[PDB]
Amino acid sequence: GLVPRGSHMMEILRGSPALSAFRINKLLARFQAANLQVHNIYAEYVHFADLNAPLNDSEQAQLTRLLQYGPALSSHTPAGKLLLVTPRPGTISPWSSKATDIAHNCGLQQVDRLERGVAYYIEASTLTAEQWRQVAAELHDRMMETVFSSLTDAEKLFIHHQPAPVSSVDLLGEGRQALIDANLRLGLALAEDEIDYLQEAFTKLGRNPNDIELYMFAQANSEHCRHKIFNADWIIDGKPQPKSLFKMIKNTFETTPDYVLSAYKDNAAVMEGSAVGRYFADHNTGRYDFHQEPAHILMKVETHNHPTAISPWPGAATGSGGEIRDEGATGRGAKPKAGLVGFSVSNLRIPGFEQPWEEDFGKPERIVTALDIMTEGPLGGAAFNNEFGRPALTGYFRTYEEKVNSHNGEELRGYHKPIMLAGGIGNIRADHVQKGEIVVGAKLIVLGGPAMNIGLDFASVQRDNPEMERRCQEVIDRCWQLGDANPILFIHDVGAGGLSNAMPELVSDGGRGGKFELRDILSDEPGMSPLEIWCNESQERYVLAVAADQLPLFDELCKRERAPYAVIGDATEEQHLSLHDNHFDNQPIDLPLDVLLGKTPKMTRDVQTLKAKGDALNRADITIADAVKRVLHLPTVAEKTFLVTIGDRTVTGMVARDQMVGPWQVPVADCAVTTASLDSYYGEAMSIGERAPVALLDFAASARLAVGEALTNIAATQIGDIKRIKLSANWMAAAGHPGEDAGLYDAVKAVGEELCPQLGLTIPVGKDSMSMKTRWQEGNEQREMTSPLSLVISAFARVEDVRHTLTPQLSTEDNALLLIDLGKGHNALGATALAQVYRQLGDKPADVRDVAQLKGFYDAMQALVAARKLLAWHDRSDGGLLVTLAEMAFAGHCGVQVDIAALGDDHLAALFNEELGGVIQVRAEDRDAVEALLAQYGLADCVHYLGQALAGDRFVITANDQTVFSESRTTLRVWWAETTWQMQRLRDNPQCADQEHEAKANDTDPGLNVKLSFDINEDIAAPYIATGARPKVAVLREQGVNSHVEMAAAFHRAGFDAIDVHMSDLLGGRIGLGNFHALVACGGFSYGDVLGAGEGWAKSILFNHRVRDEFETFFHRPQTLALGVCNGCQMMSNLRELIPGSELWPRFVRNHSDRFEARFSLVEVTQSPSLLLQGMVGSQMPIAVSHGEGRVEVRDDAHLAALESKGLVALRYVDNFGKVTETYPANPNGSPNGITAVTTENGRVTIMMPHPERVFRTVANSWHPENWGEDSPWMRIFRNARKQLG
Ligand SMILES: Nc1ncnc2c1ncn2[C@@H]1O[C@H](COP(=O)(O)OP(=O)(O)O)[C@@H](O)[C@H]1O
Ligand SMILES: [Mg+2]
Ligand SMILES: [Mg+2]
Ligand SMILES: [Mg+2]
Repeated sequence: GLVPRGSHMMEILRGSPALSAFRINKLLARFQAANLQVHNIYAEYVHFADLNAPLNDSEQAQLTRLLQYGPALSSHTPAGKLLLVTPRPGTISPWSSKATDIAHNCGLQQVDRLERGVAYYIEASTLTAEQWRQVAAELHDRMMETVFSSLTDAEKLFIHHQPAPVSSVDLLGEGRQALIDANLRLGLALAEDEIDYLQEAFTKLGRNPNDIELYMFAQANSEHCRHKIFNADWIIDGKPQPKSLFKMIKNTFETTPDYVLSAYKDNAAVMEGSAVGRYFADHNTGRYDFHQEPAHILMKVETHNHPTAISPWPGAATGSGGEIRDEGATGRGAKPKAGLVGFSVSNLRIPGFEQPWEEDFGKPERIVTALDIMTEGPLGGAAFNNEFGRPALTGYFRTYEEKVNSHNGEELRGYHKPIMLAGGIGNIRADHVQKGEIVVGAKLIVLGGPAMNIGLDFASVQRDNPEMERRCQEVIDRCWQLGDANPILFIHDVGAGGLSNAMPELVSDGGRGGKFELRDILSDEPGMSPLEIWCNESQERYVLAVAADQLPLFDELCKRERAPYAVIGDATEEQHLSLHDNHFDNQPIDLPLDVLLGKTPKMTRDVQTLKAKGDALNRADITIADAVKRVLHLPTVAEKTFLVTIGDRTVTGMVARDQMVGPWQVPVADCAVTTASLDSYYGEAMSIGERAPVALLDFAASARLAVGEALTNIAATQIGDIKRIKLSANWMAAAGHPGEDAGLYDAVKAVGEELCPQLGLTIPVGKDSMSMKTRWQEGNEQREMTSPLSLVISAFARVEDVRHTLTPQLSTEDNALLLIDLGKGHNALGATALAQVYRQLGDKPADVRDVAQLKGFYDAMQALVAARKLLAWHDRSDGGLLVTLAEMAFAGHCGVQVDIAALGDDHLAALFNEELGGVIQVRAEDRDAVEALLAQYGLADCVHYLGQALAGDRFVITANDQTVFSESRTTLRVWWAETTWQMQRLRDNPQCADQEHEAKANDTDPGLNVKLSFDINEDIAAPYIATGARPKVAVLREQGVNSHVEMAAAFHRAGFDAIDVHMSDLLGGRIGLGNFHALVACGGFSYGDVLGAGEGWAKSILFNHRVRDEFETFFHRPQTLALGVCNGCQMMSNLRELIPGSELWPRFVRNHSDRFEARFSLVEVTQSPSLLLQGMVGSQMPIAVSHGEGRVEVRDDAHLAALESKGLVALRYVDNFGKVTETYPANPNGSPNGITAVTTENGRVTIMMPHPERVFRTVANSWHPENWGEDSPWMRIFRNARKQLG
């Protein structure tokens, strides 16, 4: 391709088949059911290259080779109608940014931009023009993509547009009527008092406002930005209120300032951590050292509700992406550690799996369904968390949509506009918690990706480029790692409002002003107006202030990490903001700072209280037996595997407690626990409390239950003082809707003035979304879908001992199951899982019955966690005591024999109430002392003995001589799994979804088990470490690598001197491989896996003659070792032509499941010449798996038979039974003969997909036997490396 494109050339290069077997079969099945007779369909990826200069033969062959990737699926000769799906014109895709990155790092600077599209070849025959639009409609996303009829039509994606001029609003010429026209035209949605201020301010300044100044003002004075509702004065029932909603949340800090370092001063909150060894690479030596200093914990939770309703993937991705920015931009620089994902939607209504409570109430044409949000949403959120490298450790998922009789009578209550919750923790240094002072003349920089026209359904469609944020994070990292030499004076994140809010906020919080230059900002689309360059909500951008003489240091750091930066302005003494344009010689902005932060009348909400009545439960169709079946089928209660395994849970190697529990990997962990470092047992803990449907009956109860559930979910961890637990209050409501407003005040008062100050719980952070409703026309009537007052409390805490955390995993040993019913026998059935499941709302809901007992409960729980008196713990949340005992039996793979006689005469209420508390398991001999301890905290009238956990499959609930409920634990396990099975069927490979489900039906599954061939505690590297001689290992990384710090910590424990070797360090000629005898290619998402996972990394070595030679000399040397875990396994398997004895090596392509697999799979060490696996052969241990492209692919059977004969296989996936299996998920990728590790003939180079570096510590394993020391068996790989070098 060299078809006419201005001064540039557009090149058409073919690619591999885009869709695999089942995807094509699903498309054909989707066409049939729409009366579109399509015989066959074939999809093919096709690349488009915009070249600025010419391309020679060597360079042409190099471009063709970069674009050869993915699964080697059989290609078809194009036949039928061509339908090309490319992104919408004027839009650059995340693929395009990352693929072009590779071209530039491979020496092909002639390439301006690289875009991909999917060519569909439809053999349908005889379809009217209408039916063709229907076919095209099913092949693209109307919000992001467009359909073309020719491959040459893709020229529209690269059009050069002339920079648009600044428009002026003629206030001085047309009057106030010019601002009324601008408020309508530009879409500023300002109030009357706001337009009044804008009239006066510009009459004072005596000039016409530019469209840019007006748009900036709108973004700065929107309700969300200024937090109008939260700062507003209130009048409840004709009675004026003393405090505001924000001031009531601040009361929790005034009554409990304990352990808080920063609150309401940043875009996150900081609390006290522990003095642990912070591990990183020294700025001078390049060596990774342990820095013994206080590692303080930071936290923040965000929402991105409306964007998720329009486009799920971007809404969820940028939701976690903006939150990751809030964390990194805390103080003078911080580092994100772990994260939490949350969701609330309407009824799923899965085709062929409709539930008895689900009814179609319609939905706006403009928004997407609850099911589409649950397919594409979790994937987008996980895509960011996976590609950036932060583990998604805990969370919630709730479904609600019903014609309920609430506060405003009978109406539809649900979430058509969902709650997309994204949050997490991070670590920060003590001298970086506080924001530094901005000096006059401080250079104001924009760290991050080149802007595009994103924030202006269409304008609600976002963009996620997570590798860009990794690079940005690595710059923030090198900065706080410099100690007191940290260049960053002040750092703020970019988000709502774009640069128009971020910059005037950076200087304002510093007390300074600022002079900018529009042409110094990095732009990816030239045609933008000054309005668009400054007000666009483009992602992965940060704003920062750095001293003038610290600029050469910032440049050196950014270029080495490949993170784009641009100095756009200077900080000024005078409180004034100004933007300059060098292209037009004018000044787009010229305003005093107060003119922007300009106030008008403070909001006053004079509201009335409304209260629901709601009748008692109609128990006609309710039988305890059907109630159990119906409850376990409610998405809120049901297994959450489809939300857990799609997101990384093992990165940083600091993960102690992930969602998956026990040998059976059941996702029932109540909270998430991470270790503070890689050298301690101190840590962080995360939990979520939320009970939104209760706000339909009692507003104050739902709020209190959210604080209560967060506390009960956190209770199994060794925290100590309750004042150590810090809360985050995210409020979701529909402000204006009858009764919600007055009910928001009572809910904020209930937690802010009453419950939290009484327990000692601080709320140092929060956020608000105040328009949770959707309106549309159904027939001729208007329908509304209003959300309940949804409070999502996220509890954060410092851990004293990571090892002492309890899980729902029951022990079959002599035991006693004791229930702590904090509900005091109230047994409330209103607004429960049971009620919803039977299309009802109920009578009276659950609540914190006694404040002193909820505190007493926690203190008692802590007393038992420290004294090691508990065997297991699980709290009562959704679906009551039944679901708690069921989920405990699922995790323990055992039986339960309980008696609920002393729990009232109402058995349905005793089993299904969502009151606080739960079930603790103790040793039989310890029953008396534990009851006595629980009595010391005044909980004797709450503690009821239930029964015991028995070995078996029987789940029995009795009441004296009578049998209340008896069923097979496996039947309940499978029923509870049915929702995730169905979600994986429509999203992943149905073959894989079915195999995962059908393995749960086998009660004979022994779970993950261990077989060891060597001594796990024998440190064979000890005589070597004792000499003091520490050999150096090149811990290799490319832009987008995240699993390198723990890889360095693994070799360090073995006795190595781990050094940070970036690819830029080799390409820039700073570091050479000659001084090394050991190299390790690390894991991550280099280039966001674009152009094939690990292919861009390998080709930047291969095409660069100097670096290519540097690597070949390394592998060809007699005494060198090399490791390639994940990503780096994919990189090294693409470097075959450089490594000796790697002729028979396979490739690692997309998983058979077509999904990212974050598993804890069981492998076995097979006989291979591998020098890193010596002494380990025959062993069977669980390993950390986190990959989406790890399937071993051979060219034919000759390649596989030859690989097996040469004996190059090191690790194979085995099921829990012990045999080599190709069944999912025991084998997560679908690799032939279970391969995930191969080696060379000499055995010096070994590549593997699993992560031994993320699990080198026993506490870092999701499951491990209760006798294992500090080291896991995987610590031997690194020690074998030390003994081999001598
Ligand atoms: N959206 C999500 N993303 C990741 N994990 C989730 C999500 N939703 C739920 N989980 C996990 O599934 C498990 C059970 O969830 P759930 O029963 O709703 O929590 P709870 O224990 O408070 O009742 C937990 O381990 C939780 O962290
Ligand atoms: Mg919950
Ligand atoms: Mg729970
Ligand atoms: Mg639950």
